[PDB]
Amino acid sequence: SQEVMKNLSLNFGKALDECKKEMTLTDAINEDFYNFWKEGYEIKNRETGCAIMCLSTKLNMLDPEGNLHHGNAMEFAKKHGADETMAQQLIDIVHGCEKSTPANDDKCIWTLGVATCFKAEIHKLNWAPSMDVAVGEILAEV
Repeated sequence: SQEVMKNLSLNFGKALDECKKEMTLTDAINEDFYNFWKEGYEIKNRETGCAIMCLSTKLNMLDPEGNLHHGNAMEFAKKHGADETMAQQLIDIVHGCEKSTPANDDKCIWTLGVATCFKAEIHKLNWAPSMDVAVGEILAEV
């Protein structure tokens, strides 16, 4: 897919600003979501996983424990007509990252390992080459 995955961001970072209201977050997570890039750098920012998990909560992407929900996540991918295999990989990547990612005292940090491992898998999968503008907007790049 690749495009469908960017494109499906109808509300995906629209609602960042609601979570940024609700949790009084700062506005640099707007960079953190905007194409992870790098090769293997877990960004130092931590409030990002809080915003991520807030979105995943509102989007019913997770079970009420915090494991991801395969079919509920799949329904988000089906919206534009993703690839069946890409949609299933982006689920299995969770099942892989969580298998490595131990535990943490803070569910934002718990998420962030998995959250970064997701963008890592997409990178080594050769599904994020040089396209840029994946989640975000262009509002005087400076």
